[PDB]
Amino acid sequence: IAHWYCGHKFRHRFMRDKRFHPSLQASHDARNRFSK
Amino acid sequence: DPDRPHIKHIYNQTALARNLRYARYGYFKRDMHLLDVDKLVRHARLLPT
Amino acid sequence: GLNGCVETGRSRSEVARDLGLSYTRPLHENEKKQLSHQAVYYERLAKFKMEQPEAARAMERERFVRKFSGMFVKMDIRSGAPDFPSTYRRLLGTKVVRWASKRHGPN
Amino acid sequence: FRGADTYSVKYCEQGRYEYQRYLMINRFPSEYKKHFLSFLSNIRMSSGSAT
Amino acid sequence: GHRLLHGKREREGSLFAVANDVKRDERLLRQQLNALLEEEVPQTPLVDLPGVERRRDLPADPITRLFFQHKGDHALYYGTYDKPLYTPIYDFCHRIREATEQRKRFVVVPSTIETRGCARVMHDHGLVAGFRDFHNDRAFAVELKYFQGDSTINVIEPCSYDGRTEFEWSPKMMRRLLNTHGIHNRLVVYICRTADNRIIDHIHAVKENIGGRGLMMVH
Amino acid sequence: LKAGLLGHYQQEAFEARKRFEESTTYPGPIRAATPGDTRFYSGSLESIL
Amino acid sequence: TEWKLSPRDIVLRRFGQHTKPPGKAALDVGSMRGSVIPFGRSPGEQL
Amino acid sequence: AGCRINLKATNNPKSPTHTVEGVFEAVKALRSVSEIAASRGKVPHSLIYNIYPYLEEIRRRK
Amino acid sequence: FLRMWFLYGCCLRFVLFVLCYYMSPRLPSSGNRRVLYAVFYLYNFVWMLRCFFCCFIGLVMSLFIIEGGGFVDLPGVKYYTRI
Amino acid sequence: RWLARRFQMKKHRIIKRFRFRRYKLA
Amino acid sequence: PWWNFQTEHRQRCVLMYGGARTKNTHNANHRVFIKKYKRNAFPNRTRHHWAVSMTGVLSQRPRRMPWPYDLTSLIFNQPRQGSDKIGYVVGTSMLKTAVVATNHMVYYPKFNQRVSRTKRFFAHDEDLACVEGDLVHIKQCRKIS
Amino acid sequence: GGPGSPVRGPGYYAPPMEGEHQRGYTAEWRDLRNPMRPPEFPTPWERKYRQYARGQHPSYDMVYAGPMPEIFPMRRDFRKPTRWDFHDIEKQGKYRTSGPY
RNA sequence: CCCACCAAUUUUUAUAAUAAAAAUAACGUGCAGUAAUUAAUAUAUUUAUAAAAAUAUAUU
RNA sequence: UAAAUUAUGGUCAAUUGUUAGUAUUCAUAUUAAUUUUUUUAAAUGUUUUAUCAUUUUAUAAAGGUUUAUUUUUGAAAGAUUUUUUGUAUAAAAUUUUAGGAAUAGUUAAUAAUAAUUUAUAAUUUUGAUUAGAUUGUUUUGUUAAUGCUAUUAGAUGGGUGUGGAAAAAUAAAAAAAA
Ligand SMILES: [Mg+2]
Ligand SMILES: [Mg+2]
Ligand SMILES: [Mg+2]
Ligand SMILES: [Mg+2]
Ligand SMILES: [Mg+2]
Repeated sequence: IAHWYCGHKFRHRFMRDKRFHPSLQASHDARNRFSK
Repeated sequence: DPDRPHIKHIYNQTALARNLRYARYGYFKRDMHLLDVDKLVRHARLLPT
Repeated sequence: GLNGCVETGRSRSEVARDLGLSYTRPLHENEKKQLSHQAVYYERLAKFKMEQPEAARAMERERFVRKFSGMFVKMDIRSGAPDFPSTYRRLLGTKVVRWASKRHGPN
Repeated sequence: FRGADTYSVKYCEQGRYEYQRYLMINRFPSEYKKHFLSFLSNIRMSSGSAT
Repeated sequence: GHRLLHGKREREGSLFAVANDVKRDERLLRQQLNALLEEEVPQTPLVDLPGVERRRDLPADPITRLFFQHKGDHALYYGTYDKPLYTPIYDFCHRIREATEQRKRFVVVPSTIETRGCARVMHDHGLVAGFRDFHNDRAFAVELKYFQGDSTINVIEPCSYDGRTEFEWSPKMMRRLLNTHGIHNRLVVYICRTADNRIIDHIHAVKENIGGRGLMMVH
Repeated sequence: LKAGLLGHYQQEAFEARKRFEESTTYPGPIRAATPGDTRFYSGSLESIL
Repeated sequence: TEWKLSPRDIVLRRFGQHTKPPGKAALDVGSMRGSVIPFGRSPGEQL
Repeated sequence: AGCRINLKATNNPKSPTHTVEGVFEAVKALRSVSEIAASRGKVPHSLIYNIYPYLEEIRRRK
Repeated sequence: FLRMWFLYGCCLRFVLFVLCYYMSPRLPSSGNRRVLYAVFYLYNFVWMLRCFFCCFIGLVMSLFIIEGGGFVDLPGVKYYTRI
Repeated sequence: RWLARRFQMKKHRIIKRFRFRRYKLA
Repeated sequence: PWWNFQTEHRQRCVLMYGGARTKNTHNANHRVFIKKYKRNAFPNRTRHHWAVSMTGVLSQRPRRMPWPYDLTSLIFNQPRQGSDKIGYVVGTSMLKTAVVATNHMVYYPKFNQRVSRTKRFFAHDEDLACVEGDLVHIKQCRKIS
Repeated sequence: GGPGSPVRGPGYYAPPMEGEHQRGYTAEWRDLRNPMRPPEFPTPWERKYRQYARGQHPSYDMVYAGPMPEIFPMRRDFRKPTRWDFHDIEKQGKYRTSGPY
């Protein structure tokens, strides 16, 4: 994982990849929970 | 205005703009002084007896 | 009349038309108005053109003048693109300000 | 790297045009009409001086 | 006049005898009704061997045909074991593992097509002693195999490790499974259902140059 | 649409076609009508010439 | 006899119906460090 | 042979005793081909060798 | 990778001296380590940082070249002047 | 543990600062 | 030796342009992001940019690619991709027009799974026979609007 | 690969397929790397080459006559610019080195 | 072993009369865990130059 | 609850080194790259003509484009003649941002080229529009890896309506009518 991508820690990159997950529930949660 | 809405689909099931919960009687208790009782009866959720 | 003809490519509407059938759902009042007002407007326009010659002539001349003087009369690729704001979205904002949006339909 | 490798004898024993599987290439009816007209025109092209 | 038969229950003509319930088990009731329909006038009864409804369904093996009898409609609803969120193969592997870790003699597992095919493959490779009530269409018993204390089965894992993802194996994948880790692997058995509803192992898959959807591995 | 139900739908379509043929049958031949023209053709638009 | 039902109240969830939604099961997806391969990353484990 | 050791889950990854214990446990949990063949009822040579007569050994005796 | 924030990806930085002073190292280490204030302009923006002054005190230097360090003794600085 | 205790202490300090701000507004 | 499709693609590249792009593009170059706005005051109401962003359509990680193998490919023999479709009518508000929502397959090689995405199309009905809820089969044609 | 690419599916594992797609992916599609037999001809052009569709070469007594591998210092890449090599296109590119050696 | 303010520099977000966090060997105040001096914890409320507690439940 | 059927009348093993192919060193990388003791070489006058003219000489302005941009064609090729000769443009899938919301010269129909009309129009939480970043579709690096990490396919409305076709005012190894 390139460090310049999506912040500086690994959880940021993990959540950014999770928001592109095929499963609708996981994508929706990953893109809405922190905005909540 | 629920009786004559100027928009379509008053309610929605989005993630950050859910307004169905904000239509129950508890929220209208605050403005019960100005409340229209017929409008409350026809458009409200979890109304008591 | 529910099936298209694979050999000729005709749709179910064409098949029903050729067979003399009729598959038309019950139309609402707005749909009936849509199908009925075309003749009314055509008759109105023809009556106006035959009743007021000077006004119709002036309007037609002005319309032709603006059409002929338009900057993009030539039918090149840019004019022949079905959706100019979407296809040539690079021009929007920086050069062309006519369209504030690059997308208007389901394409 | 791969200095000496061999292939199956079937490759050199095969006959010509014996590997072409029959595939159905379907087209639009308008494409069929266009292609048929083009082929008919090419066939009917006169043998004047260049054909 | 046409009544649509929606669902496998209605296609198979379930009585729905239980009031206001369609998902209730009915095999026992149907079996007892067939027993009643049986005749006790020379009236030869029917033997307890598992039967088939059509004479053409008898096994092609002459020895196996001795264990099957041609019963018209009483052949249905066979078996004593009942059905014991996850795939049937995942459940089968979990049951086999958790019973071979408890040193049990028999494990009741749900009898699906893939499950019984995998059971037959393991029996052929010698990982299972035998079977009980194998002709049952709901569940059957796998008899575990033990030698000098420890179990014959060491590790059994389904292909869908999470129980929700399926995989299609190409012939290249089958040949790689055969030559896994640089060695010829007839030791660890990979089982895949082909496109012809046929359950085989990687050895046969690479022999006949096909693939399939993987089910589980056991060694 | 889900592709896992294609086999079941094929079976149901076969059964429906067979029932149609068995019951409705065919009540006499029908004279063939001359096909018309289709507006919807493939490719780019053609000139009016 | 009588059905005094109201589709508007049923859709608008008047009287406060509850559906008991699923929890972490749908949300969890596992570690995505690598690709999803058959039999998982570590097929079989002994403790 | 090839050996891969992962001691991240342990509280102290830099533990030589953990390393040697894990390697020895992995070696202990290993079954030989002779033991596997004895348990299965098969010939050990008909498990790792590609000879076509061995194909009869993976079928059911009929 | 939050370290080397002021390098902006380059393996070295070109800075100019402004101030010089001393800071105590983290406990239990004791002393007065010398650190210099540096200023640099990148893309029309001025930036100020603090870097350890390990260069020899020879010529009167006005500019310095800054590289990464790694010594966890000084809280706040991670940049070191090339010799 | 002590992490949670410090978290609770910080929360309590924030709450009392907010109530002090409200009193100042009054 | 059997040469993979990469060899054929490189052959095509060498034919079209003298040689192939084998220059060792420095993938290890340190990409940087220099902020220009306030901590939370990014000039956009929808998405906020705060780091280096991925570029490219088919180079996005995780990978997404078309998956032709679906119900449409099982039923119809398409002369071209997406020539024939099957869907449900989801609107007849426009005169002589039927809106149809169809499904296609997107493949994720990293997770090894496929998903059904939805697309809307403006199908044409001449005699106004389509009603909302009709399962229809639609075909490509000339440009109508 | 889609346009201009004959690759039709992933080499080893794929998401589940249905019907003829599964049949092709598991049995019918071409498989160059298969060592036992080449991709079979359509009927009836397959029964007449039954004996020739086994293995690669019948010799099994081959004596390798090429250069010996360099064990040390075991160079990785050999991108020599040539002048008369007509197989430079195939030579260039990353290739897996797995053989008898 | 060991908590909060005060004192003392300073650092970031911010330039709004903002506001907030955090790093810090010797000060001055109050007394804070480690079966530990007091059943424990959590939520909510209240007082004092703003430390410590009190009050009221829930949990174990 | 089938109860131990009996010339045991053929034992003599295995190995001959021959193959159905992703295989894993926690990192110090006999991995890739930038960084120290300062790497070089080629140029700028297209030509022809019926002479203040006419004829032949058509994408590297780079900009800031994620539902996006896709195209040779009436010239040439080209042939003892039509009579112009001659269907180029259009679709489907894939499309970025820690702190996610509305968008709009708008959708369809039309006897309407160049819409005075009709409609309960269109886009979007399955992530739109605006704003930021970035030349889109197996080309680089690395690994046991369907992982991670690169990449100038150099592409488009007011400057002349010429031309078959604008791309037409830096260059970019190119033979242009004896
Ligand atoms: Mg960085
Ligand atoms: Mg932009
Ligand atoms: Mg697109
Ligand atoms: Mg010509
Ligand atoms: Mg988007």
